[PDB]
Amino acid sequence: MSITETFEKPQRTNTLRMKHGTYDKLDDDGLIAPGVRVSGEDVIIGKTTSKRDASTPLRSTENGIVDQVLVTTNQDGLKFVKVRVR
Amino acid sequence: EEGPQVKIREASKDNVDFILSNVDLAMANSLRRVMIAEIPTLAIDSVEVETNTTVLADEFIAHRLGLIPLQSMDIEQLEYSRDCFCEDHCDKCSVVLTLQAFGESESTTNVYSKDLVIVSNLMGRNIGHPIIQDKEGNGVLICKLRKGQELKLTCVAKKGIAKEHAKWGPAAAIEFEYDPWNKLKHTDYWYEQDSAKEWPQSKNCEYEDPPNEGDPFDYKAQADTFYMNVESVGSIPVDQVVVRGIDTLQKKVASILLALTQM
Amino acid sequence: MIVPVRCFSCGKVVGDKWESYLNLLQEDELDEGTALSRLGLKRYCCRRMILTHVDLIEKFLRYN
Amino acid sequence: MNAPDRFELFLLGEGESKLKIDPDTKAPNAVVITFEKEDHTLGNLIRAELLNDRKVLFAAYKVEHPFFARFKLRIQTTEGYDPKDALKNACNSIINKLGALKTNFETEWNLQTL
Amino acid sequence: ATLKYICAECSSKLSLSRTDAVRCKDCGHRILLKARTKRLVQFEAR
Ligand SMILES: [Zn+2]
Ligand SMILES: [Zn+2]
Ligand SMILES: [Zn+2]
Repeated sequence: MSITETFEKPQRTNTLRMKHGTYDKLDDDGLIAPGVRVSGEDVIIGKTTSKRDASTPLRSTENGIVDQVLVTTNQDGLKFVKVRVR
Repeated sequence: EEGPQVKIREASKDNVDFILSNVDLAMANSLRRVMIAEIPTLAIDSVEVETNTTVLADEFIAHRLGLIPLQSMDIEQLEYSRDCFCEDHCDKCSVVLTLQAFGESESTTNVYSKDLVIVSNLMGRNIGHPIIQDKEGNGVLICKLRKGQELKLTCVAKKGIAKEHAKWGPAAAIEFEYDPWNKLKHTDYWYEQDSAKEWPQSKNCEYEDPPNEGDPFDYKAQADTFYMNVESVGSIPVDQVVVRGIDTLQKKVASILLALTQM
Repeated sequence: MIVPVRCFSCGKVVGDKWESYLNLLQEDELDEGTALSRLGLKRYCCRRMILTHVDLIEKFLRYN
Repeated sequence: MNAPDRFELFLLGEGESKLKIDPDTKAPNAVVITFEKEDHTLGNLIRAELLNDRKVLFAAYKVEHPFFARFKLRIQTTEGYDPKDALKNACNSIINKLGALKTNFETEWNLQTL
Repeated sequence: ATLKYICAECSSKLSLSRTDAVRCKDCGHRILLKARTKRLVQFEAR
């Protein structure tokens, strides 16, 4: 009931559910941007619920290079993101 | 001039066919291996991509860049980047090249390796230049654009050996044969009905006396004469694949004497 | 996707031969093998290179 | 990944030498030298010359695993003839005969057109 | 002066976010592309 999620670079605000990896590569929307190398268990998508963390990292055995980040809405209106890595 | 004897039979800007005569197989094969593996040469080995709206990916492009052969006659006078005291690269250890392309035309615009601009100071050592061997002087096709598409890059070239990656190899194929008749019985010929009808005669047989059916096998003979043919890709002229080849060995061996001395 | 720059096996440059090969077929009407031998691609390793390339980039370039 | 850099095939780690020379226990006047960042190129060549030397009783080389560029050469010689001397004598031939050949070649190549 | 987003379709630097919508300026198309860092990216050519 507005118990919402938000793409956004998170930080450490009194709940801190964050990840064993870096958020240092996301932009202010919470999304790497094409061109950047990624790796390790690097975060690729930043997300939140103050701070219940909903944020995706690169598969542990993988590394590559962001290639496209694509953002849209669903039929039902949800912002989607899709990131492809190469 | 006593010792290992030479005998060119053909030569061309691109190949040199010859006969080594009075040497061991080992030295002959070793010089083959050196020509393939260890003659220094210059090659794009870092590429920074400012823009690429191309239909290829960057590493796809980069890889192709490291393969364009680049002039390398003066490569003794470029230091290995790892030996140089600069931070990273500089003019003593590196040529830097640029590439910009934009699909200005409606029709499809190709990017070739002549579109490569050197941007660093050569000190008038003949190195760096994209090599060009086609009638139209385009050299290699790197990419293709559509109207609106862009590619901007820089590259750094660096001296390197094919051990490390084959892009640094000056040689292409190296023909190498010996004992065309089979007189040495180093090989035993597979056949259905007749070994001689069924295997083709080498071109190198004319050069060498057929054996005579009586002739009981020669146990003492050794492999003393080698029909070679070295083919160059062009970053180094040919004669120079050989001579820097011979020269690279001779230095490997000397680093061994130098290191006995240091014991 | 594009002509590869060299023969995977022998290193010979071959990426400067694609436009010519295709000119030698369509403009001067040779059969594929006579054409390859004219560009000096005489071992079967290099011949396989040009003869079996597929220029997929020509399809990729039709997208906007 | 797990892939050792390619530079490792020609270039010495921290604390490694070009040669390590060790006495062979099996037989007399015998040594085993391990050459680092080298391979057959040199190893088959030194070896084959050591055998044109009649004070050479034994010589042989091997690369024990293909993943490392290192070879091991074993020389045995007659009593009074140091093996390390047989390897200067042999490296010295090599360098001489090649000397020779880069000259016979540099020559044959001006006698030349195209 | 800048980039942030791109239009998948009608090819045109948009730049926007939250209470902004997720559509466009001179096509109305709901699909957007993130747009390349300026941090410069280097490749080994191997
Ligand atoms: Zn430097
Ligand atoms: Zn080939
Ligand atoms: Zn639009």
